[PDB]
Amino acid sequence: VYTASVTAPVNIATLKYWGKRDTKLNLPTNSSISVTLSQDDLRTLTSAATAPEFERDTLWLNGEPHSIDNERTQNCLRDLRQLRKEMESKDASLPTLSQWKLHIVSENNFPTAAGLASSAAGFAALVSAIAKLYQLPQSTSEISRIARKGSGSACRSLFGGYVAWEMGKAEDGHDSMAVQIADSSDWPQMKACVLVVSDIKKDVSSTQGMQLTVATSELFKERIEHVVPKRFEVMRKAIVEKDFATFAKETMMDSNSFHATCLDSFPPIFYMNDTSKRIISWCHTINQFYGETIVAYTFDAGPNAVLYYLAENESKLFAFIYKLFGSVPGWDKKFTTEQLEAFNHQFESSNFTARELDLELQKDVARVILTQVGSGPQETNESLIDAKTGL
Amino acid sequence: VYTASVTAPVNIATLKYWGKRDTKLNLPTNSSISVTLSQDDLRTLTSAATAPEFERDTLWLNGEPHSIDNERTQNCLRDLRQLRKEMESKDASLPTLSQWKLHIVSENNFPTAAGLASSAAGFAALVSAIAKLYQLPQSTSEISRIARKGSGSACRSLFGGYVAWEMGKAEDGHDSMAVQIADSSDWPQMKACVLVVSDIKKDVSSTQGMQLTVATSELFKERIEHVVPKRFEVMRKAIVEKDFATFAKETMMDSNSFHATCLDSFPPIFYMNDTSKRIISWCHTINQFYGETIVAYTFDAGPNAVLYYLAENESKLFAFIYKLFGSVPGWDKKFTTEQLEAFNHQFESSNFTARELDLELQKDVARVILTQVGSGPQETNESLIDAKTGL
Repeated sequence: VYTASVTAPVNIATLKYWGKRDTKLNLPTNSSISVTLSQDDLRTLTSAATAPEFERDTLWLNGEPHSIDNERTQNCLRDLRQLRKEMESKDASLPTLSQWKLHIVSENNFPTAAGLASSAAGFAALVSAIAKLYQLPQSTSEISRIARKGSGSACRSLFGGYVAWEMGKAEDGHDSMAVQIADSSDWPQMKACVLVVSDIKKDVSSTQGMQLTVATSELFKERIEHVVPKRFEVMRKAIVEKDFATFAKETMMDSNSFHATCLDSFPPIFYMNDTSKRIISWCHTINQFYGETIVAYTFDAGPNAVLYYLAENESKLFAFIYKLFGSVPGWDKKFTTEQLEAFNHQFESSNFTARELDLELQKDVARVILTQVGSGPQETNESLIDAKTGL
Repeated sequence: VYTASVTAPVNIATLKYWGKRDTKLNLPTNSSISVTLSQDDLRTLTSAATAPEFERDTLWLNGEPHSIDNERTQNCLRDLRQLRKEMESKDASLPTLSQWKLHIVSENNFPTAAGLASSAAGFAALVSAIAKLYQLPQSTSEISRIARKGSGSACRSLFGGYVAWEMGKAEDGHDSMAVQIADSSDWPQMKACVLVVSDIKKDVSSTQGMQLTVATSELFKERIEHVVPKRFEVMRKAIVEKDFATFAKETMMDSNSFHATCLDSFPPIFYMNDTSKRIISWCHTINQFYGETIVAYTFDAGPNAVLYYLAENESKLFAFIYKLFGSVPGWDKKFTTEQLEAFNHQFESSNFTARELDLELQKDVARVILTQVGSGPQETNESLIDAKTGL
């Protein structure tokens, strides 16, 4: 009974992936860049086990088989098994892992309401657990291609730090893979604050939504042909140079560009709501107050706001943010009562007069998720499977 | 004491004017198309008087002079006076109207909260009253150029029915003028329903807003170069052919395109709110229910919704609209208690199950303005000036 467990992180895109040019190979219309979030805060734990003939690939909450609990993945698994076969077919001293069925047990701690690509994360973790179990030799980038075909943006979750999903120029997509722009150590100070907005209406899924934008948004043409390719270079540069001002401006403009193409689809696609829009308003108010860009917002396919900032400006940012959402839960995790009061005091003792605090905004915000840039998939000794049987 | 009075209408654009390529001559980045609304419902009444030396161009609520109660207009007035001079300089039998100062009295009945280009309307009426007073010979289209320099889209208010503002290819803008695509008689059945949404926040003015979009929206480039020129032809065609389905789809898509470029500006510009978005949602719900396009929404620089529909489908549309906003004022003007009940009954007796009525939507809607396509500037015997003195 061979086993392997891993923890994988979620990532929030700053240069958005939205639209596929090939739905079979999961090839995108443009490249995307994302920031990997710490697994000390958010993570998926996936244990994979395989042994002499217990049978037929299974999942577990204690039950369910493998086919449509995906079903596009069995193909990716066979891809992995084939790579493992390539191996043993070069050494009879190695077990026939590739011929045995898999036992998979996964779980995460992602707060329900939050967005967080739970599927992308799940697929990356699954692909990592398996790549470990089979002790595959190929690079993470080559392996990411399998995560891509499996569930697209999951490919970016195989790296820590700042990750790019290069769109690729080939029809077979051997060059559409994830590549690391810089690891978390090349820019440790990046922090993130997720504001979970009470999504009081059901939004269009990313899957259907993006296909509708590809098929109907005329402005979308300009986004993939001119806007993204250009922003990709500017953002990658901003990152290698640790230039927050540029990183932030490009991140806010691309969030708005993505939603703009949503609005330009037909029927129009709305993800942000009046709360989302008020949060954006305050961000600009906050940067204007300090005379410099200390915060950057970005929105995915929903109303939740992700605010990126540098650790050094945390107190300057939270003087507003905590004053605006001091009642929402999620703060007492990273801050003590005293630290939080320090925030209140900094606001109270500031010469801020530009606008009045909105005490209502807080009622449409359910949670605050504080975290920061982090590393990639991490093998662990923790496990959800009995090394003896297979839980 | 020579006098002349006119009534001019407002118009709602279906192909949006947003962005100037020349701020001095008021030349646009793209052409625009609008539908002129009946003056039996909405109108501006402007009386112009001029006589032997009473002095210095004035306005009146009983007071104010002329310069910055505009001030870009004195230049347009001199343009008119010059054309009038061209005249008399060909006949000494004609009075020296062009040398005497003007007395202007204007007023309208546009409900406060509603959007309705109150300035565009006002300038068109002023330009008409004056063109009448001077009994100018030039075509309405040539005269519209003066309305354009005066206040841009005001040029489209000089025609009734379906009006185009051709962008022009000349730097002096002698070809950037208003042209009628079809008069109200070429398609009498077009009706409009304005839903005044409680604008509970102050929005960016059209002036500043569009300059910000021109200067910062990258998707805006695709809108003026490819999107509008193409939609202009398709919409003009739809109109000459009385093709509502195409007219409606193009009108909804261009409303969304315009706002999409607003969202793509930086900082982002938000005009529509969650109410605007819910109204749009119901429109699609309503067209889907009937299997055909019976309603088209469009939004200007604010959250108010303009719903275009054909008279023949009024009962089919209002079965929903009146059921959704039966408490809002504005209905008892065009409908009797019985007619309104007929609407309720049609909904109640329909097999509509797709969604549940939203009884909350109504609280964010302040008024309903019912009207229809109408004619252009109309000279009248009504007047706000004493033909003897000059009120």
